[PDB]
Amino acid sequence: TGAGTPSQGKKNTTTHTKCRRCGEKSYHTKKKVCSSCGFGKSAKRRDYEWQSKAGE
Amino acid sequence: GRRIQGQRRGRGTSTFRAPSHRYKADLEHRKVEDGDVIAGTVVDIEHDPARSAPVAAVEFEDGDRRLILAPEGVGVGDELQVGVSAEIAPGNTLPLAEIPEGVPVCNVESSPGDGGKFARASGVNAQLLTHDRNVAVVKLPSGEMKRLDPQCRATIGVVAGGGRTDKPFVKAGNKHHKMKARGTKWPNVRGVAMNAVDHPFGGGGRQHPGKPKSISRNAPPGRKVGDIASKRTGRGG
Amino acid sequence: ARSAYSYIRDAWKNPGDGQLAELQWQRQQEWRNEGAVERIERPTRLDKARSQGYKAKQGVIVARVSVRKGSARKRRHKAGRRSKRQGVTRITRRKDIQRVAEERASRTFPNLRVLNSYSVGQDGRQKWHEVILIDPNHPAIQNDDDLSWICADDQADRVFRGLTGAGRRNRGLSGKGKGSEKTRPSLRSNGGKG
Amino acid sequence: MQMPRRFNTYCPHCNEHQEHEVEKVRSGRQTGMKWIDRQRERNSGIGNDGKFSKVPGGDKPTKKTDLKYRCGECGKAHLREGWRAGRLEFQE
RNA sequence: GCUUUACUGCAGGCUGUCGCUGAGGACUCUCACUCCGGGAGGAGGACACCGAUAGCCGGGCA
RNA sequence: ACUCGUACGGUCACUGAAUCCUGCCCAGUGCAGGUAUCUGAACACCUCGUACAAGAGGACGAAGGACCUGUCAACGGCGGG
RNA sequence: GAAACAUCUCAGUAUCGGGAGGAACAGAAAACGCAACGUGAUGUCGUUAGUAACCGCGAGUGAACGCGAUACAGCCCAAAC
Ligand SMILES: [Cl-]
Ligand SMILES: [Cl-]
Ligand SMILES: [Cl-]
Ligand SMILES: [Cl-]
Ligand SMILES: [K+]
Ligand SMILES: [Mg+2]
Ligand SMILES: [Mg+2]
Ligand SMILES: [Mg+2]
Ligand SMILES: [Mg+2]
Ligand SMILES: [Mg+2]
Ligand SMILES: [Mg+2]
Ligand SMILES: [Mg+2]
Ligand SMILES: [Mg+2]
Ligand SMILES: [Mg+2]
Ligand SMILES: [Mg+2]
Ligand SMILES: [Mg+2]
Ligand SMILES: [Mg+2]
Ligand SMILES: [Mg+2]
Ligand SMILES: [Mg+2]
Ligand SMILES: [Mg+2]
Ligand SMILES: [Mg+2]
Ligand SMILES: [Mg+2]
Ligand code: NA
Ligand code: NA
Ligand code: NA
Ligand code: NA
Ligand code: NA
Ligand code: NA
Ligand code: NA
Ligand code: NA
Ligand SMILES: [Sr+2]
Ligand SMILES: [Sr+2]
Ligand SMILES: [Sr+2]
Ligand SMILES: [Sr+2]
Ligand SMILES: [Sr+2]
Ligand SMILES: [Sr+2]
Ligand SMILES: [Sr+2]
Ligand SMILES: [Sr+2]
Ligand SMILES: [Sr+2]
Ligand SMILES: [Sr+2]
Ligand SMILES: [Sr+2]
Ligand SMILES: [Sr+2]
Ligand SMILES: [Sr+2]
Repeated sequence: TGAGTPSQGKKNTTTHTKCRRCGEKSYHTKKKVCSSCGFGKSAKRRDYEWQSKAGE
Repeated sequence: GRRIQGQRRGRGTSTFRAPSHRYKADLEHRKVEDGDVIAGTVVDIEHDPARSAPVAAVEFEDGDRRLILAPEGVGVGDELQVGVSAEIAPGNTLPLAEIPEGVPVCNVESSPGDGGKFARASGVNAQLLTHDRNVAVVKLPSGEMKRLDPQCRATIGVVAGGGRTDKPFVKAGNKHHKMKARGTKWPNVRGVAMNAVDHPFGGGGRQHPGKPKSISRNAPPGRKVGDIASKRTGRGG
Repeated sequence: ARSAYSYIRDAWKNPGDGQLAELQWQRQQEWRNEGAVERIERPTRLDKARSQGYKAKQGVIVARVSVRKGSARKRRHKAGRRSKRQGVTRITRRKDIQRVAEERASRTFPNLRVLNSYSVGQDGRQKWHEVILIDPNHPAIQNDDDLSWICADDQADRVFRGLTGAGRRNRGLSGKGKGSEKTRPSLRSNGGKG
Repeated sequence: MQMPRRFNTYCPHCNEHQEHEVEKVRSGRQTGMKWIDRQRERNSGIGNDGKFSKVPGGDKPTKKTDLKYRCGECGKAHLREGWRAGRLEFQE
């Protein structure tokens, strides 16, 4: 079986969904954690300094 | 390189864990204050998935249903006594002090009141030899003279299910089934058949170990493979 | 004449001698079986507590904190590091055990502010420090001409910013002259070379 | 080669010719208090120490003469330029 | 990326020493501390664990 | 974690059903045991040094090594004349 | 970067953990040490200066006192009784 086109057919699982906190389609319904804002993981909002260039 | 199989083990992942949720009971001795007036009737004889030997279901005088390690010859209806002045019958639990010398014993305790540590596998037994006011010398199944406290409880008789090791597995499938019930990753790929990155014995154009197999005791995990601190190797000499 | 306080002080000069030696051997047995942060009604060292700012008033709390002994509890590098940055064993942290104690205390009490702390001994594996904490919201303090300074908005979370005496001493701020070129006004202003 | 123990030569101190005694320069023991000793203690930490991680080099097939020329009268010695000698033995 | 008796180091193991740590070159004890016991209490015991330092081994890793 | 496990166990390796068998070598390397003697760090201790300190030397000496022994179904070896 | 590279350098930089404010931090000498019959809390700016100091004494790294400015402000406990 090829890792390409024939392995794409099995992809019917729902993981990333609309988040209650930030509104982005990043709430992993199996992990109960948001990959965008960190909802489910932290009380604080997920922000990182590398999301922008060092001197910006 | 990459961490070896023995290192992946300690992480305690699903593959390396024992199917605990499928295990029946943690076979320990009953906690009596003093006296002897604790006896029970054997209701059933069950199979223990954890040790492949049989386990006896007993109901006590005070109405306690608990599984106990089954010795040889113990059946349904039989009465077993637990306590200090218990009857010296096969299947009864009483401290090593009360048990006479030259009598085969099983489920021996290390520290008095722990519930039994030694001689628990199929058909094995510990031999009680010397008596004192201080020490009770018990000869464990390995042939080692273990000096124990006389207050350590023990069940009389050999463990049931003897001679299991006598008949071969014959086929790989039978091993498969046995191993699916234990805390062991199976099958075993030889290190010599792996890549250099994966094991100290991996690599080469032909399959042979790199350095000698006898490794030092002080070797770090990742290097401690082959013959660990071997006093000698081989059959001859 | 000598104060009664001066006797508690003189006893703590040598905590391994006299009546205090027996008192510590006994008290530590109970302390080892206590928590990480334990609020206590009265300070073990009254002189030191009062000297540091403690008053037997409302909203003045004292707590004993036990922190582990030794160097850094550090993980080895999982990536490429030059010989210099390959250390694990001999690395020590830049904050002293007293400061780790003060911080653990202030977190157990999110409303209170750290006034000061002092050592109350150690065994072979842990160190004990008692921390004086103050309630900035209690009127018993908002009216105290000696402790009301701690009620100011800019004194909020003061321990975490190193504004404690143990903080300022660890930041190399003790000396006013030679040796304090890279410490004053702050470590961060001097490019972290203190 | 052979070298005389005592011989007449120039003394740069006395400003005239006198009898000199030739002695091989014995290695004077180290105090361990010089600046380089303090730098070894200071600059050595975790990992490589740079120059303090280096081990002493090899030898030349033949070493030069390391001698002391001791004056017979004033008792003050002087150093001279050495010459390559496989072995240097003294006469008397 | 990989190897090793390449160079240099880093974990880890072993070992001495100092702290915890106490009473009377071999020994006794019990009170810290450890473990077993639901508990009473039992085993062990100034050792072990832990913190520190030193010597050896140390492609397990950089 | 192994482990609701305890040597008829389970960990670490090698060989690869059955059948007939599996010789010789422990010098090197490895592992392990022993060791009169030698070598072996720091602390404490002694000498010198310094009104103190740096420092130099000595005494004792752990593991380890030297040395001896065991071991090849341990790495491996089994030739020239 | 050092024309390799280990100390060094990149750099206490990137990045990470915790936290405050409208500004933060510092701050009224157990200071300085143009050694004085002198200065007089603290930041900052200009300079002192690529000076002193560091450094496979290689590549590189790098202050301060003082001075001229800005702005100025000095106080509270613990204890004695
Ligand atoms: Cl098996
Ligand atoms: Cl605070
Ligand atoms: Cl010469
Ligand atoms: Cl001046
Ligand atoms: K580098
Ligand atoms: Mg059990
Ligand atoms: Mg088998
Ligand atoms: Mg399985
Ligand atoms: Mg296999
Ligand atoms: Mg392959
Ligand atoms: Mg490897
Ligand atoms: Mg093969
Ligand atoms: Mg092979
Ligand atoms: Mg590099
Ligand atoms: Mg600033
Ligand atoms: Mg326990
Ligand atoms: Mg490598
Ligand atoms: Mg095959
Ligand atoms: Mg380069
Ligand atoms: Mg160069
Ligand atoms: Mg720099
Ligand atoms: Mg200055
Ligand atoms: Na707080
Ligand atoms: Na510094
Ligand atoms: Na230095
Ligand atoms: Na590659
Ligand atoms: Na051999
Ligand atoms: Na270059
Ligand atoms: Na290169
Ligand atoms: Na350098
Ligand atoms: Sr699927
Ligand atoms: Sr979470
Ligand atoms: Sr963030
Ligand atoms: Sr139990
Ligand atoms: Sr048990
Ligand atoms: Sr190989
Ligand atoms: Sr043989
Ligand atoms: Sr706050
Ligand atoms: Sr240094
Ligand atoms: Sr070093
Ligand atoms: Sr040469
Ligand atoms: Sr050998
Ligand atoms: Sr002023």
